[PDB]
Amino acid sequence: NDIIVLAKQMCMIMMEMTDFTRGKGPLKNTSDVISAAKKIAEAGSRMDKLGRTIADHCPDSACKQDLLAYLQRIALYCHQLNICSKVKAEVQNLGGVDSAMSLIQAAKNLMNAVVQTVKASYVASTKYQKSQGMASLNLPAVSWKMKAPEKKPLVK
Amino acid sequence: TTALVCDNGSGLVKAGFAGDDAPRAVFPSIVGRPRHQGVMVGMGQKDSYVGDEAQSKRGILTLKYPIEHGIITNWDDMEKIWHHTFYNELRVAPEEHPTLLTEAPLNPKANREKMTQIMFETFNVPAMYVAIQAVLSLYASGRTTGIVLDSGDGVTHNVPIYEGYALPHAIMRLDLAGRDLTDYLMKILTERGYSFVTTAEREIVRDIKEKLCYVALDFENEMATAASSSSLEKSYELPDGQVITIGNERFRCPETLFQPSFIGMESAGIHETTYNSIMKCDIDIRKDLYANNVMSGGTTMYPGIADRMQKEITALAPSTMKIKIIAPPERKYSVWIGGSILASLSTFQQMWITKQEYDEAGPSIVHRKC
Amino acid sequence: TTALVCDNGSGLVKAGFAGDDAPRAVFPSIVGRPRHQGVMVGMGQKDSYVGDEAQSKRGILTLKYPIEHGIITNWDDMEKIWHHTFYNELRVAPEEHPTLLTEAPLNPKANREKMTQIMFETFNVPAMYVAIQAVLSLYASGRTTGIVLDSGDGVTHNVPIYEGYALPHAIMRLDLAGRDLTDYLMKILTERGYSFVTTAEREIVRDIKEKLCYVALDFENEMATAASSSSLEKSYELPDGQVITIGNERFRCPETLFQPSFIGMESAGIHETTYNSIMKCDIDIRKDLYANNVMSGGTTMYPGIADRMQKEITALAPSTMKIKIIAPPERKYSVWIGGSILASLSTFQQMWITKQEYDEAGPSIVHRKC
Amino acid sequence: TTALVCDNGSGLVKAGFAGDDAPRAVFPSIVGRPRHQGVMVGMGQKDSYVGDEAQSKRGILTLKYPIEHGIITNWDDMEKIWHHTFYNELRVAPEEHPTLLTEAPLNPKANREKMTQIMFETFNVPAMYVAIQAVLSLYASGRTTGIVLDSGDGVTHNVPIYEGYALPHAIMRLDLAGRDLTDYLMKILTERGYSFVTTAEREIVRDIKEKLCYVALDFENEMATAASSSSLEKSYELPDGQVITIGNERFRCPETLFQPSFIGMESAGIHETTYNSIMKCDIDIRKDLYANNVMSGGTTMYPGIADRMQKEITALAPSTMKIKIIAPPERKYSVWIGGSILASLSTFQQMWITKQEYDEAGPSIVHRKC
Ligand SMILES: Nc1ncnc2c1ncn2[C@@H]1O[C@H](COP(=O)(O)OP(=O)(O)O)[C@@H](O)[C@H]1O
Ligand SMILES: Nc1ncnc2c1ncn2[C@@H]1O[C@H](COP(=O)(O)OP(=O)(O)O)[C@@H](O)[C@H]1O
Ligand SMILES: Nc1ncnc2c1ncn2[C@@H]1O[C@H](COP(=O)(O)OP(=O)(O)O)[C@@H](O)[C@H]1O
Ligand SMILES: [Mg+2]
Ligand SMILES: [Mg+2]
Ligand SMILES: [Mg+2]
Repeated sequence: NDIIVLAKQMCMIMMEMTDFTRGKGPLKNTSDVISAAKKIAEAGSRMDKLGRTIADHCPDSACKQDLLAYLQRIALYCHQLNICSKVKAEVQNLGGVDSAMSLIQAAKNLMNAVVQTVKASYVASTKYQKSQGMASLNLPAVSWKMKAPEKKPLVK
Repeated sequence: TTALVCDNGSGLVKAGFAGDDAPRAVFPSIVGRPRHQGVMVGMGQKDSYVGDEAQSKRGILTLKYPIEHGIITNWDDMEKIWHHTFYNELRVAPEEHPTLLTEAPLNPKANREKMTQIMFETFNVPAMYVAIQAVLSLYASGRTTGIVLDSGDGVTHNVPIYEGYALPHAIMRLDLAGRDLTDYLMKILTERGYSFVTTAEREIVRDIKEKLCYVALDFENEMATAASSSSLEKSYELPDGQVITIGNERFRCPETLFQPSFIGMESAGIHETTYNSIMKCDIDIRKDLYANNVMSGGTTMYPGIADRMQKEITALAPSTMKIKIIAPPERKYSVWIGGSILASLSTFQQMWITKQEYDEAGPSIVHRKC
Repeated sequence: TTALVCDNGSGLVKAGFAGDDAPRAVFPSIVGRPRHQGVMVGMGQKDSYVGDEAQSKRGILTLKYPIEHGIITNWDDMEKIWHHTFYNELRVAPEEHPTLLTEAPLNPKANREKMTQIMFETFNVPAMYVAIQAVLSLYASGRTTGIVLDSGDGVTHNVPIYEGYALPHAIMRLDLAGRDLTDYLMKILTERGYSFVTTAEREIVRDIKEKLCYVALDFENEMATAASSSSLEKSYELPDGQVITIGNERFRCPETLFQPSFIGMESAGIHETTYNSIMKCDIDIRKDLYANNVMSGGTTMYPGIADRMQKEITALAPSTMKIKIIAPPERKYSVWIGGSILASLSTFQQMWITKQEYDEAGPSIVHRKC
Repeated sequence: TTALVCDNGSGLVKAGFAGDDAPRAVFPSIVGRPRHQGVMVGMGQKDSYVGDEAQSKRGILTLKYPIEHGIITNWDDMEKIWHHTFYNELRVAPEEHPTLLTEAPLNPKANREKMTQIMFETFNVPAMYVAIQAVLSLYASGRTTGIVLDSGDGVTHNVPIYEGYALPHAIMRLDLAGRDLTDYLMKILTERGYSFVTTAEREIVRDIKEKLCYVALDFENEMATAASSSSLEKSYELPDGQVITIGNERFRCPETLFQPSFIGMESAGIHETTYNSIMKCDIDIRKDLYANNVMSGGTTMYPGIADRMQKEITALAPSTMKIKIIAPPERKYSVWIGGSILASLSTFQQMWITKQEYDEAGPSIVHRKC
């Protein structure tokens, strides 16, 4: 599944960003964070087309409404990261973990929106599989690696 | 090929697969809608949140319960709740699993009929069934005899069952449950200067009630103790760091179950209702009903409610009787556990309402099959 | 096909192209007119200077700000400012670029309406939009949750936003900003014998304030330190070579933000205003508002204002709270950066006010589109 | 030997003697303190002004209300208010007259307890009593059945009474009243360019609201009418001779009573609150509650509020019902008139809290005597 692998490699990037936040990870300082923000935004735009296609192959008054909501959130988060990274790049070039916090917060927001988009896409594809167009996408609820939900604790 | 079990309570949805021993989805049965001004582009496209989605964002939402008192009042929000349950929480396709649903007794027939219709026509379930929650509690308790008191967010009901036979004339329903206690606690928290008005603040007060409230074994000595000392006062930290202290609101709120007149109701307490239900049963089964007082539901989860329950019923019943209150530790999910016991039963598989039968006989099939 | 972003502040014009990461025109928002006798032929034909043109020649001009407190008061001088911005500074043709403009909240509606009319009828812009400067600051900070304190030459405003939803009842505007601090510094510079009266000398005092003033973490110990020693005294050289020295005017001038009573105002300091805005928000979003205190604008650029800001809000808020003040190094242009983020957004392109809509609905379209 | 009746509202003090038909002291419930520099010798010895004393000099004072929302927040300023009431306005000696005081329902118990203590220990009253303001309004209206909607500066409350019996579970309190409407009017007056920020200017805006505002019978057609024409615009002259004009702020400000979401509150309008209070009452008394909708308090004094009130409740209630809104011309003093009716009653004279009972049982006597 293209959606799953794209979102999950972005999750790898977003893990490396939190690891820099904890102060011990594969990124030395702000410049690595700026580069990571740029690539996570690019992968978010790719995710944006994947969501666009799954939405376009869906009936109107269907799960496509939530999916388009999450896609618009994705659009803004990727755009904020790209301009903010360019602003941080210019600031570094002229003159900062505090600076890294804005990019990391935007990345957290983007990753949360991407998780929401992933589950929305899965629901849209499963619910309307043998509707026409979705079959061409060939997303048969198995390419999605959906675990069974784990049982609740009876006593808390 | 595996049945689903959705316990639609007034407060929480308990959903899972038949055969399992615990629900896999337990989320609030609320739908939230934004009530403020969306000022960022794309951040206001989602117009409705369901379940934990709404409790997470409840600071900008208006939370609504589709079910009051066990009757579904909003059929478009409940429909959203069910869509969430099937697709986001359980992640199944409803048209392959038969679904077991639960309902309180003495409930409008249109409720059950419209549940049948929504299942069979919006979710295309192959079969479905609507079971009474107290019978399911007795299933989960491993008995076939006993009187079950089930208290939830919306309704408290007593159903006496003997050897698998219910006595429907002795069933008692009382529209006083967890949500009424939450409202009463919001009301009596104003005596200390704490004002919780919003629906989100109602969720905060529900949390306060679950964490701090308990049932006094003897109400008047507890009031005297709270007046004399400050030993019963406990603190609670609000979501923004303010700390509130409540002394006798802790046992005054649950006392409304034994003194419904606290909230202006004329009915009898749950002990009196239980006794009155036992005394509408045949004299030969009363001894076994006294000894099996199954308590289920989340409103029976107050510390000390079983002790007070037994003390009051012992006062009411004859002195030679055998009063035992059965309060399992997991009784917050007894209805779901019994529903999964029943839906997995081998002898139950001819008792589903198949979609063929629905197509023959309309939604009215559910009153004669169930 | 590329949008313009003009941030019309009371003090400075920040103009540039959407998508860029910095304005390309940042000049004073002043119009100067000669006040002396032109004695050479042809040297007095130009009757008005705009921007850096006027600061260069301010020794023979009377400088006027078209905007006081965020409201445009001179609509012929502001019109000159905009003509300068488009044609001399940016060197574009306005009728091909949509223009994004900014405005403070709780501002007269005629301001926004006349901005819409001037754009669409004098500059023929294909489309335009008026955005709130604090929402743009939150765009530039890379967040969708947080309370933004924005201080400019004319107005200090707080707008609490949570998950992209603004709480307009908790917006607080305070007409105390950089120009009031410049006036207060001119007033208290007279205690040392320095008299700056002319508008040009007001620009000199603004420079003194930007270079030498700072925010004391604790005002009373700083006053004691300045009284005891001369360690806090710094010198400044005037345009004609005189040197002035100021000791406690350095931290007394910015203290008017935390003690507005210094200039005779009854309002509360920016810390108290921020706290009061947080406490008009829903209790469930207060924790996230405490942790995201975005500060933008050039009056928040004093050395030590974020430390004092956090100390005061920490004193006001509960002790278990998560007070963080976010003061980016580039916060003097956060409104412009957020405006360029928004104007370049793909989802924003249906939110422009096109000239067709203006022709249908007059200038009143701007209250319902924006 | 004659009782006193002090109606401590959030906005005004209504004081007088029991048996009379009108208060003898009606002054603002404010305490003002100078905020400027006293430069003349002996002119700055008085450090605090109370009542009309403060409104007279409010141009150099900071006005503070000891009561917000019906809860006394400053107990040293309220103590000054009471000293003024007894000694300067009424000119009595408090230790010879029993004093009747009033309080809103669902109000903190410490408020009532500290009022009891202040009376009995600072003013040495021989006896005192605290009565609910809606019961007093029903006394003044000459009825023993009806639902009272009392709106003051701080709180709006609905108390349904039938045959002299209150239904305390159906009492609804709403912290939205005249001061919130004054604040909303200050907020929406900025759209026309009028900035009132100081506490004195808040008193000016309260005057504007009292003189010019009214309740639109149908809000949307009134907004359309105000947009189309200028027939609804009225002028007002400020204390220094400036004239302001307001067109739809006149009916937008009182609309916050029927659409509390205007000021960001989630609650229901006063019509919806009244209906919801009627429907928590027993079905057999609802018909008589519909026909007796007593409105008291000064926030119910808008032109057209009774017509809109009846239109909305008629829309909510069944069509065969008997909706009458009772709005006496003197309803701004219904609470005081009812308090003087009660305090003069012959059967009430054993219901005072004597100082002997206070000495036995502390301030806690007031919850069981009242
Ligand atoms: N530990 C607890 N103590 C007291 N009340 C509780 C506790 N846990 C849950 N509740 C109450 O139980 C109700 C939910 O119980 P549940 O049986 O799930 O209701 P329903 O059957 O309506 O879903 C809620 O109103 C909640 O206030
Ligand atoms: N380094 C600084 N320290 C203190 N104040 C400053 C500094 N730089 C600019 N200012 C003040 O900030 C104001 C301009 O800030 P800006 O955000 O551009 O205002 P506006 O939004 O009104 O254009 C000016 O009044 C100036 O006095
Ligand atoms: N004619 C009027 N129209 C509208 N509002 C009024 C009028 N007269 C008084 N008010 C409002 O009523 C409030 C005072 O009413 P009152 O019943 O005396 O309040 P309280 O009981 O709190 O003293 C004030 O806030 C004032 O704004
Ligand atoms: Mg239940
Ligand atoms: Mg600005
Ligand atoms: Mg009153």
